[PDB]
Amino acid sequence: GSRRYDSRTTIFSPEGRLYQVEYALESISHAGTAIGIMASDGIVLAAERKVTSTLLEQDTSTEKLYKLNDKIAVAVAGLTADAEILINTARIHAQNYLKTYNEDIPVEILVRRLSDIKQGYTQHGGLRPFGVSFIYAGYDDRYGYQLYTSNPSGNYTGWKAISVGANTSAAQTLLQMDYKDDMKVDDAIELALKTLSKTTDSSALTYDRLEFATIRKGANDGEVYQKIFKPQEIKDILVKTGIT
Amino acid sequence: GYDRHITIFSPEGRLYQVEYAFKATNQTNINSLAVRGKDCTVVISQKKVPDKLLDPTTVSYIFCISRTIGMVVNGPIPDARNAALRAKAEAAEFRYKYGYDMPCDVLAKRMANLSQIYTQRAYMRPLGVILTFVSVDEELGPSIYKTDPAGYYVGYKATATGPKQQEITTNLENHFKKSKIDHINEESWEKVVEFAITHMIDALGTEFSKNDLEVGVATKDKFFTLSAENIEERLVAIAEQ
Amino acid sequence: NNYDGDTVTFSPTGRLFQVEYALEAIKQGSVTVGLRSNTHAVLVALKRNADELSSYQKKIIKCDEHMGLSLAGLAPDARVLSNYLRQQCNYSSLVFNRKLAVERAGHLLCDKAQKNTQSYGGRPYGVGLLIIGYDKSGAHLLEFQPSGNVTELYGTAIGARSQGAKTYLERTLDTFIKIDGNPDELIKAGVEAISQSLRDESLTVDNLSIAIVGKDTPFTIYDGEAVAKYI
Amino acid sequence: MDIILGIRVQDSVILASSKAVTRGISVLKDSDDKTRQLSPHTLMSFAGEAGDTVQFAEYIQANIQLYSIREDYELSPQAVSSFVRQELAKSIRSRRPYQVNVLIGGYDKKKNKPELYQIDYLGTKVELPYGAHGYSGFYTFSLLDHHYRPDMTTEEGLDLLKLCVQELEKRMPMDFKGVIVKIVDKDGIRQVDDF
Amino acid sequence: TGYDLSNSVFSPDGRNFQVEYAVKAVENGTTSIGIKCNDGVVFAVEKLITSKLLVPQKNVKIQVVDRHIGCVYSGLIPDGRHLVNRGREEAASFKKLYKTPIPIPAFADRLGQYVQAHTLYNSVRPFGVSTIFGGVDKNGAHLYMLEPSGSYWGYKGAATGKGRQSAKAELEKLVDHHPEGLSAREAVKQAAKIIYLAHEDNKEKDFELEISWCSLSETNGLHKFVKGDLLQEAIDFAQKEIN
Amino acid sequence: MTDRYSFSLTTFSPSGKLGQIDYALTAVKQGVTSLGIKATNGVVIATEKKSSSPLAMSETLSKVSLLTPDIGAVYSGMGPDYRVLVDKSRKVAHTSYKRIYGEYPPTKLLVSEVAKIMQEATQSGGVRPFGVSLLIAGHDEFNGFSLYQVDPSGSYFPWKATAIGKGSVAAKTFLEKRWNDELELEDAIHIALLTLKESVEGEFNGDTIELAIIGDENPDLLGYTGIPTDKGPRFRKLTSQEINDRLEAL
Amino acid sequence: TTIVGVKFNNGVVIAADTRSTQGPIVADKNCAKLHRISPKIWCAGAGTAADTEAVTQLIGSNIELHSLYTSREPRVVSALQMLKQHLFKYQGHIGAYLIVAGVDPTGSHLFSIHAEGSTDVGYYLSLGSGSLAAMAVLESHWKQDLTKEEAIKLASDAIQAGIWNDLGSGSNVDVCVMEIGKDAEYLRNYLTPNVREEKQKSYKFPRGTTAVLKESIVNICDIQEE
Amino acid sequence: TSIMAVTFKDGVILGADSRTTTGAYIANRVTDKLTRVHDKIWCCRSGSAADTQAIADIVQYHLELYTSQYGTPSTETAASVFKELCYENKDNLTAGIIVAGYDDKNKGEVYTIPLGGSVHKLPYAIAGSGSTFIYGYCDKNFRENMSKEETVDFIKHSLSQAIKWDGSSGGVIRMVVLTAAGVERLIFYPDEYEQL
Amino acid sequence: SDPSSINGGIVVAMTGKDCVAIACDLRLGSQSLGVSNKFEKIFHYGHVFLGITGLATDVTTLNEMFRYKTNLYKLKEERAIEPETFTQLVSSSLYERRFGPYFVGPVVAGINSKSGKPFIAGFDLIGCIDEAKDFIVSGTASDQLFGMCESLYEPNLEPEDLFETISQALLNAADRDALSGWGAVVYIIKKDEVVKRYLKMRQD
Ligand SMILES: [Cl-]
Ligand SMILES: [Mg+2]
Ligand SMILES: [Mg+2]
Ligand SMILES: [Mg+2]
Ligand SMILES: [Mg+2]
Repeated sequence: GSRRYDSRTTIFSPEGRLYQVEYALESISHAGTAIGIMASDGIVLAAERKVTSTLLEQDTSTEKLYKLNDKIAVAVAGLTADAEILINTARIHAQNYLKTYNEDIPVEILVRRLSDIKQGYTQHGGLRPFGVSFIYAGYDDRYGYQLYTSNPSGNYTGWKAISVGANTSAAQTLLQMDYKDDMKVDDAIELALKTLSKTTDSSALTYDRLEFATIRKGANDGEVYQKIFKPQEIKDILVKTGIT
Repeated sequence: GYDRHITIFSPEGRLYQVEYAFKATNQTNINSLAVRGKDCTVVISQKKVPDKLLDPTTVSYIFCISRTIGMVVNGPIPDARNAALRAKAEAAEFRYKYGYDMPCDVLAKRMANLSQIYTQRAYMRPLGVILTFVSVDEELGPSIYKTDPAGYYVGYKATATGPKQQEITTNLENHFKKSKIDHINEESWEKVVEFAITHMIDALGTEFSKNDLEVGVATKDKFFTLSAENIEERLVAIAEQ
Repeated sequence: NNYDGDTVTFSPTGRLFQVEYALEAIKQGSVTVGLRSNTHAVLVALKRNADELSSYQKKIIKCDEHMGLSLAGLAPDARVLSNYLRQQCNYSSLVFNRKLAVERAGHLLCDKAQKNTQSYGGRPYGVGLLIIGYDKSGAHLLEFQPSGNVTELYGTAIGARSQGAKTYLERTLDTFIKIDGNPDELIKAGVEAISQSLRDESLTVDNLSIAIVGKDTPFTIYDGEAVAKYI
Repeated sequence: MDIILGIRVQDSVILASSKAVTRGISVLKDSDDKTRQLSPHTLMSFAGEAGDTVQFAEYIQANIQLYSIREDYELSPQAVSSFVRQELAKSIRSRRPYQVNVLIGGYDKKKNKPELYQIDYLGTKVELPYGAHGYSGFYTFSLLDHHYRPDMTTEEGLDLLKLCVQELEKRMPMDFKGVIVKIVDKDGIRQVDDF
Repeated sequence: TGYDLSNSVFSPDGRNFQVEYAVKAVENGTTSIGIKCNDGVVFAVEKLITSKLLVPQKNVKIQVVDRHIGCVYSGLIPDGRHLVNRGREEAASFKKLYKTPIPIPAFADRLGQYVQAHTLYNSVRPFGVSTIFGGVDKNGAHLYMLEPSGSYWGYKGAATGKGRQSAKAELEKLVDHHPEGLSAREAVKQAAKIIYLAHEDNKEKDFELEISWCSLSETNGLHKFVKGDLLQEAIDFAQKEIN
Repeated sequence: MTDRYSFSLTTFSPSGKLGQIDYALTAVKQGVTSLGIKATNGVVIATEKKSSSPLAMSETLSKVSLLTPDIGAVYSGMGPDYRVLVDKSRKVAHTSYKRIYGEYPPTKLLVSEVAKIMQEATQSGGVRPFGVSLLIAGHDEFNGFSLYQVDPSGSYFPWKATAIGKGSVAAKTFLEKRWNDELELEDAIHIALLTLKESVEGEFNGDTIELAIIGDENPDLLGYTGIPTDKGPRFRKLTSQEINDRLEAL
Repeated sequence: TTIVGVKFNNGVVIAADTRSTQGPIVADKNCAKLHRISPKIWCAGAGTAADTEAVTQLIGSNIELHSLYTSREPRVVSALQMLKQHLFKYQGHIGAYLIVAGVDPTGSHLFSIHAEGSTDVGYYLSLGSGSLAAMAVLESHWKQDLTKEEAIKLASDAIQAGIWNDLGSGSNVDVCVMEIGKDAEYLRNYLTPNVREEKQKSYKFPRGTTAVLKESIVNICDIQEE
Repeated sequence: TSIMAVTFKDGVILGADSRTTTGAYIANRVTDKLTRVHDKIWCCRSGSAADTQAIADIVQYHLELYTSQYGTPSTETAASVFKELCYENKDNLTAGIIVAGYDDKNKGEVYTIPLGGSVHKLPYAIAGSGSTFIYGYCDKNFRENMSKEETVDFIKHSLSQAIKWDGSSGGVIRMVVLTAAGVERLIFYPDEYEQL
Repeated sequence: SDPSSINGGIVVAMTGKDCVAIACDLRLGSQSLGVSNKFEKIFHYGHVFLGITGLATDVTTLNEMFRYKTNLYKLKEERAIEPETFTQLVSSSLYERRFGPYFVGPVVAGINSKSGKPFIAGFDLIGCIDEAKDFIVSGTASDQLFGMCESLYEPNLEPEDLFETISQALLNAADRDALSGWGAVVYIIKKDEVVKRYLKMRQD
């Protein structure tokens, strides 16, 4: 019958690895690099769009940076379509929590929920896993500014600075070198752009190949603002930091 | 090489099970033809009864789907009857839900959508049949719409199906290149049937007796099949000029 | 070979190998005999032990006051099928106040076994059954195969070395069919029949299992010292 | 059950609940505690239909304790009260609704403020300086409207509560066998054993 | 290759090999026939006597559906029983909704669609039987034969099993020598002869003949088994023709 | 019976490739060329009506389809897969939007719904991916005119102008030289016809070309008068004659 | 509520009053009771106002999808069949009483529909609390072979009878004309015979009349930058 | 309602009034209660108009699907389909239907299906609120094998009386004739039948 | 027993020249017993304002439900929902509970950010839309509000004049209803400024 055609997506190898998870991670390593850096006064999210065209409408385009709510955003590395499925689920979970407790969802609770959904696809159901790695940038009043990552296995970890996608080994070494604990957002903006500029597979880093976002308490008094940078604003910050 | 057993893509972006279903279509070794008149739509098909123990009256590949719609099938009879039963059920349900007779082109689309599903869902196999639906539609007039195992369908001025479809197709093409009109300019359906049989004789190069053919005719508000004696009268008129 | 992975696959010669493998489990099982006259029907079964400390596996199961069977093959499968027969005998008595005909019981067993030979995921039953009974048309003996094939017979045998007993019954056909109104002589004929299938071992007091049903005799099973009279 | 009262003062929330349990004709018990600790700084008192009251209270308690363990964090009184309201708002359109009214007294350790929430079985929530359920408010609110100040001490709150209970014992037809009084503040929950 | 390992898979020819393998099981079975007469139908089947211990006349093979339809089949006997059980359900629901007993052509399609459905999926196996069936309805007598593929047509005469070629030839002679038609009683006699003649393909073991019929004049359009004197008369007629 | 294929038929290979999606894209590459161009005051989508037989009436086969009054779609790849996607897209525009908000969805969100359907055929049990790439053009009040491409994976991207299918690589280069941000709709139609001529072998006229625009509101195509706020559909399919008129000024 | 439908030479006209009520209170004085199922199929509803509007939009939505699926302009008989089967299923609990009219490739049609699923055919129909007042006018002045101008006149006269004589009806007359081979013309407030007279007095208050405790600016803007 | 069906020499004729009622208000004075479920199988409806329209629509669907598979259904078969719906849904329906049809083998046949969902084959049948007043008249005046003209007169006179006494009945008398020759509709106005 | 008058309360909305106003009382009660004088019945999602009267548990539930839905709307649409669109969402949401409804009387008020056009709308408990040019009323003193609005209202009132008109409409209506009062709030809404004013009124 049908058993003949079953790939068995949720089995261990003789070495105790999950075949499909490992292969999904291999897919993600070819996606555009996304970087997250956490500072004392905010968080930076920087990401590289994959080899674009002059005829792509950039100002209405979004493939890397997504808003989950007013306090939490994600950077995507992998299959965009897979990511949007999970992103919509995460947006709903955040609203479910807000309706139930009348408080904005703590960052870790949202991250754990999405990660558990990824885990399920590796243990039961016989379906392929989601080929997506996330960087979560968020703020809540318990832990303040937070950075997390999750991958197709459903495992998640916290970070001061982190990269996903292509050239993570090179990117992580550069971040480990220049990152300091007392760093500020404006310094972190410069570090993120400098790291992408050195790790990119493109010839030069220009405004049309980037997506950029900051989460600042640089919002008038005790509150948090998300800023998804416009094409002209990415062009200006590239001149300011002296990359173009 | 399990991409050849179920309906998933091959490295060339092909669906082999669909392609092999097209081949099953010619297993009966029967050719069919359909044309449009001013007021009617005619469909003819070869009839072959190879066993003397068979009851020849039960051997048929033309189906009365509804009062207005007829369907001829190219392919094995089990799959043909499967499609026939479903088409009959769909036409009846349509009339119940929407209060008017299901149009020929709409039924064709519906059966084509069902066929498309078999090409995408793995547990279901394609049906090895090509379905030619005929009617005189109340809005569009004389109509021929044909469906295949890929889920493709389109309207026709005229059409042909079977092992020798190309010969019949080119013969019909040449006639419409002369006349420069989209139909047979004839008042009666009897003469449109005579046109259909004549041009099949020309294209295949074979003569027909009354038991070698099977004819279906669609007029305003009814589709019907001809008896052997009705076909005989048609054959006599062809021979007498 | 390439066509024995499941029950849903015919071989190029039109064989169903999973069903044939299930048939093989019966041949490994211990011998059991069935025979009947016009008044009575008898089951004789050679029980098999694991070793000298162990008990002898029971072979005969009662289905109703007028019906029962003996098994050869997978014992748990016999339990499933005999349970189904108990239910069907019971449905007939409760709903219709009617004792289930032995022939109809065979038809029901055939249809239950068939469904397991045409669907994916399942497997055939791995047991053969000899059903005896007395109903409104007299004594009956049936043979069930897990292929679905059920056959009505005067006498038969299934299991290992069953061919010896089957030939003896084929010779004695004219004699034992006439043993009317004499239960002891009909059992004697069955014990003599099953003896044609023994090698190295003989019929002892905890080895032999006998069952009988008839005109004025409810289905009863004899074990232990109750069969010493026939040894 | 019967009378449940609440008052929020400067630095604490005080909940008072009756001790009687009556099975129609007889008073089966005169020492019943109509409250459950949901978290170290959050207390819930309850009254309504027999059985449903304790079943609901313990169900809520189990859920908040589960949250506390999972996150290693105590939910704010506001968050707990919202969770409770949703459960009752869900319940009111069920096959058989929970017939339970609650008061939630909590001390918010983040804002350093006491908070009192009143929720009825429909899921009607209000934050109040003082509250009650059933007929309790009909007797006590005129006294609370007069004497209440937002800057009252815990001792002044207990005294105003005594005046309320005295009025209840005078004008109510039912003998509710006194009240158990509990205080919720920055240090947690404690019971006043002489009242 | 591998196209023949799974049901419902088209081969590069456009063939379903699993269905073709089911036909092999049919060809391995005993011979069964059907004859359409003037006002009805006759069915007959060869029953191999495997042993003396088989009770004569007891293991009945031909099956009735409703009260006016007879069914006989060659191949896997259990598969045939399963198909008849479905047929009995189909006939029951038809009569329940529409009152009239199911017409034979209507009944034919019900079996046809059900058998065809077992060629659509790999989770099921095709039927290992060819079924000859028919009876009398409001439009007269009808005889059908249904294959593992779901294919069926109407017949003047029909045969299947190991001795089908021999039987078919005998049936073809009857069609040619009787264009006006055959009587019901003649058809019973002829059916006995054809089974006896077809038994040459199974000559090792002796056999038992089993005949049934539905006739407007002889059985009032109901299905009945041929028994006693009429059966013996047919056996005598058959034995006389082989000698 | 029962669908016993509850497992994924699209899985990751050791190299991280999703084979079935790649093969679906290959099927799209074999498909007939279709394109889209965005102007300041409109959007144009176009393709070739590759007729399978001259006896076939190619007007009965619609490659350019109306999804909503202000949104249209064209494809390259497997026609039947496109047809069922158009049915599903038309329905989801109502069920998940119009029956909730009382208005038609904006282009980007309808695209998002179609993308979701295509993503699920890439992960769900017992199914293959859709063998088509879609180009969806539309207008809405707050986003203005827009053009989107949707692939078998479910991924979608916004374009100023683009092409998919057979001769897409050459067509995209042709569009890069001609496109600017000051184009009027008539200029974009002219460029569309010039671009499409390169990938067409045989006849090139109004009967072999299918072309539609998202432009001004057409009150003449509304079917009723009396409601000032209802001004008619922005989607309009050009006639055979209208195409031929612009082929003389070519 | 008063709603009517009248057949004429080359089409059909429907009309309705513009009063919606909650018990004895007028909720809206200029209500729109003429609903569009499709461009040339319109219906008017009486009974539970949410039901008539919901059932119209559901069937209208499904009719639009059907029209796109079949590549044909929608038919009135389709709208009728879909409405009646939906309403029968809900056994009258969906309180929608409708007059359905329109033109399609088959011709011009006029039907009405009771909440429990029953339909009828006619040349002139009326529904609602003012249906008896309207039907009295229709039975007095209807003839075969009415012109467009005569049918509009008859329809609005029938609504006026409801307006003036039925307390459940009032205010203005809305009309929709559906002629064969033409666009359907929706004539909102075709008649306006109930304008309120000028009041005797202005009730504009001096500024500062109302006592105020607290004033504050409400932040409707999103969280700001910098 | 006043409805009836009568078999005669050449086939069967159905008759009905045209009055539909919600209380004392005549919601429709020109109703068509003679309903076609197949070419030569029609029915007369009485009871809830919603219920009888729903049932008749479903039967028409069932017989249309029957015809596509098995050819023209008998009148007995049509009656059985009506019965199945009326019997199995007896708790939720208020419907009294008379089924009339013409075969060539069976000629004219009449089946009546009252409230319970039972079936009764009869030479003629009467139903509806107005039928109570003409049991006496119809029993005295019905003969088997009447001519077409005699049967039209019998129905015209019978329904005339039913309309005269039953307030729920009225308007025009509609009739449908079912014979080998085809299907003929007849209508008779008040000025005609009131003077009988 | 009647769910729509257990808790009490009122809402009123009006249009003016380039502005809208929406106002409500502050009472929550358990029939005769006054429970809270701070129960506000007007909520806002972006620049769209929603007032809700009726059963208080449903008022709270629906506010939470529309906050939920408008938040997801904004994330997907990348813009704030407009009054016309939100009105349809309220109608849809109420009708889905046709045979088990929320016992409420919602009122929408706001200015379309693109056209600048003032907008108001009202609903019954099951979703029917009332889109009046002048004013909308809701609650246990809706009769009283209809009487005040019908005489006091005139078109094209300036923001500061409209404040006086709507305030006097609410106050005098509430004083003739036992289950309304205990405070009041008035929102004056212009295209890019909204002022909120608490009114001084009798506390019985
Ligand atoms: Cl479809
Ligand atoms: Mg498939
Ligand atoms: Mg009267
Ligand atoms: Mg008051
Ligand atoms: Mg008071």
